[PDB]
Amino acid sequence: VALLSGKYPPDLVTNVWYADAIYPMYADTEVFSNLQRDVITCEAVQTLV
Amino acid sequence: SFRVALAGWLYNGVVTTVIDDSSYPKDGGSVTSLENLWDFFILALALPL
Amino acid sequence: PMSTRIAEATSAIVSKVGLPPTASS
Repeated sequence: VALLSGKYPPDLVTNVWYADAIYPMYADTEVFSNLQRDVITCEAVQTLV
Repeated sequence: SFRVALAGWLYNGVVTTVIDDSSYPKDGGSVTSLENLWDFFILALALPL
Repeated sequence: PMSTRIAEATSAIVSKVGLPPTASS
């Protein structure tokens, strides 16, 4: 059903749509804090061994 | 804004005058649309002062 | 007057831009 039935907004532009949609989720810090977390994860196993 | 733009010509090194963020188009602008053409017009006439 | 009372009913019946749509709107 999802393959056979799909439509667009009636007059859309596919750069305005994305410059509006992708914008608010690029003020997060979890994508950096996981990089902080992987340091502790990698150093703890070296301290253990 | 017009008289402050004229007064800013004297104090070039201390203060600089720019057009606001909100006077630009939404995101990009899409020449397809009509309102952003007039936005471009207003901006391109305001900028040389 | 009735001239205003009918106009308010016409405005109550007949009620509610050219831009590319965004995900907010």
